[PDB]
Amino acid sequence: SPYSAAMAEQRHQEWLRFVDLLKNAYQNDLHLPLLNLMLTPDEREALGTRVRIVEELLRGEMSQRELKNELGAGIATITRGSNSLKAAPVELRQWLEEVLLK
Amino acid sequence: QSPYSAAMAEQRHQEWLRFVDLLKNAYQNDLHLPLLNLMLTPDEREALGTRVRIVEELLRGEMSQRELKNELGAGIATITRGSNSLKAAPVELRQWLEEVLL
Ligand SMILES: O=C(O)CCc1c[nH]c2ccccc12
Ligand SMILES: O=C(O)CCc1c[nH]c2ccccc12
Repeated sequence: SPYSAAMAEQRHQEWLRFVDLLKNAYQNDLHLPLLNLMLTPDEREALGTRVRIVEELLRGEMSQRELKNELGAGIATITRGSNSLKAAPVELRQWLEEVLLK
Repeated sequence: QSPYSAAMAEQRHQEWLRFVDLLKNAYQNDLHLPLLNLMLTPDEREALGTRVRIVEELLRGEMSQRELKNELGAGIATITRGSNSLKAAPVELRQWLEEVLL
């Protein structure tokens, strides 16, 4: 079954292999061509927009509807971003607030 | 406001490079795994794990179309797009991938 625990374990090891591959691509200065190979153009654009969503949610000045109109993202996308930021570990959120809100 | 413009193409490039730099620092701070969990949906993370195996098998050249669809669940359209991306990749990236993946 595709929802089995053994399949979730295979997906996890495949994901960690990508993370390690990307880790060493940065060390070899090959991260830009590898990300161009592994991601579609729309996936790269979404990642850039999601950084802005994280920044504005952390800042708390703009409303979610306001966020939707400046970036062209739906309300559902904004809400899923807020869900993900809420579930993020404290150590990550603390670092993001120092980087994106300086 | 229209996404098809030289001004918006420049904005998309800066937003992408900002995520690239953010992820580079996360690797150096060992926050890459929670950052990637924050910025990607689980189905996107699963696809990236699968695309590594597609690249591996395309470079190896042994798996056939039925095997690629049976083992990786990748249809003909996905393999074709992955092949297109690999053909566009610079040699230096392809040299390195054949070393670390095989
Ligand atoms: O639209 C989606 O499905 C992606 C939602 C999403 C996941 N992580 C995110 C981080 C910031 C902004 C949005 C998101
Ligand atoms: O649309 C898709 O299915 C993703 C296509 C795609 C981009 N880079 C890839 C690398 C390996 C395999 C597939 C891909």
